[PDB]
Amino acid sequence: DPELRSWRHLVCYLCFYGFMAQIRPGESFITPYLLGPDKNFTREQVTNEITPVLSYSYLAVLVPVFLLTDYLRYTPVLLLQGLSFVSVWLLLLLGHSVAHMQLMELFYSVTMAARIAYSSYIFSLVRPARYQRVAGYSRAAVLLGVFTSSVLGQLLVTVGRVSFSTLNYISLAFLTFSVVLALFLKRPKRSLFFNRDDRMLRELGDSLRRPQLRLWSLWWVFNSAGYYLVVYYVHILWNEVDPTTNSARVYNGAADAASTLLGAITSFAAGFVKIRWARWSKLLIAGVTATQAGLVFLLAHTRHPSSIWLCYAAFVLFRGSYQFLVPIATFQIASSLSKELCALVFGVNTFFATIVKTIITFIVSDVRGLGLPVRKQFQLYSVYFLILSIIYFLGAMLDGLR
Ligand SMILES: Nc1ncnc2c1ncn2[C@@H]1O[C@@H]2COP(=O)(O)O[C@H]3[C@@H](O)[C@H](n4cnc5c(N)ncnc54)O[C@@H]3COP(=O)(O)O[C@H]2[C@H]1O
Ligand SMILES: Nc1ncnc2c1ncn2[C@@H]1O[C@@H]2COP(=O)(O)O[C@H]3[C@@H](O)[C@H](n4cnc5c(N)ncnc54)O[C@@H]3COP(=O)(O)O[C@H]2[C@H]1O
Repeated sequence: DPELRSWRHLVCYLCFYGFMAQIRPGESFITPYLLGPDKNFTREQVTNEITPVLSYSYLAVLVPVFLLTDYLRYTPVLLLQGLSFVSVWLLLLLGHSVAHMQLMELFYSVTMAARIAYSSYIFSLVRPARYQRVAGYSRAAVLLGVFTSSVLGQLLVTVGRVSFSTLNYISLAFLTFSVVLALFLKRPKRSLFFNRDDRMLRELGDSLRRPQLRLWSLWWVFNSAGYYLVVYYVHILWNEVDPTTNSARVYNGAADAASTLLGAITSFAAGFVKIRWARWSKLLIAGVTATQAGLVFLLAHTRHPSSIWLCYAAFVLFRGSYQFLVPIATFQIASSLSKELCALVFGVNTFFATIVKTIITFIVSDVRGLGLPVRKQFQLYSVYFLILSIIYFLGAMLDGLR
């Protein structure tokens, strides 16, 4: 039966690749592996030389991987994302120098640029009458797969007492299997821009006059340029708060699973907020950004190794508060946008957020710029979120006055 094969062999394989491609158990523990006894990097060498090229190359590969995903019909970039995740874990386990780890974060930004591959693959594959059910099953498989990767990464180092190098070998076994699964993915017969089955500047300029598309895209290019700077460097900060060498009380996987679990809760709890709290939208940003300005300052202030579990809660609540706004951000941006225009508005919001993130990494974090340590960067990121929270708060009172 063609309808029965379309669910028992294609949707069940879409969700299985959506589950298995997220399984990287040693992904939360990359930075304790770099700063551990195995690779033996200095904390001033990961913060200022290895991690700022995670933002440099992400600016370099965002425009190619956005165009090569639509031109190659979304499957070989899903194969390239698996083949770049292998090259990350190969350079983790075979590279010893800093240029190998700057090449490791080069390929890690190709995987970050190809996160747009899988969610836009389900759109061009599935018929639009059955798309929202398959995409609902597919996003519920990458949500379970991201959560159970960090749980499996946490249960091996803590319950199993597995070393970090043996964890990255288990993570290589789950990643070459994700390359094999990406070869058997059904290629879609259409795409969004270059391969269409069978104006956009006119539809953009009309929708650019919307008060919520201009507000929440200016949130996207400044708050996500500061959200993605904390999540690059909070694993270097936890190696300054509690610089342990146990590899069993590291707990970076439980903080990346609780930020997925709570982040899915606030993502779901923001579904009732996308339409109701839509006019009070500059005050809703300013309430969350000031919460993000205090949680980053709480990360920047905590220095005792006994208080490391305050730094885990100050990051789960940080990612849980950012994931309260995305739901509201993507709804108000993509409310009256065409789907071909929605992929380009989010394609330039993610690009201009990378433009800002490249500016702040070169000034604050890079050794060719200033080269601040990771505790002094987080004081600068806290004052970045504070002078951003008062801009939307003054905007909530300038428009609240009228
Ligand atoms: N409309 C929405 N409703 C509820 N939650 C939302 C949401 N949009 C984003 N989130 C949450 O924000 C996180 C990062 O979003 P970002 O768009 O910057 O980076 C995204 C984006 O580049 C891409 N992506 C996700 N969904 C997409 C979609 N429907 N269409 C195109 N690209 C998508 O994957 C990355 C991470 O997605 P992931 O969900 O694992 O992680 C997402 C998700 O948990
Ligand atoms: N992180 C992201 N990066 C770039 N673009 C993004 C994005 N998240 C959503 N978009 C785009 O915004 C459109 C409307 O988002 P909405 O949140 O209202 O309704 C969304 C949202 O509730 C949900 N959703 C989308 N991405 C999600 C994610 N990463 N995690 C959980 N739910 C997601 O699917 C619904 C329709 O998605 P669809 O693609 O057909 O249409 C989506 C999608 O193309």
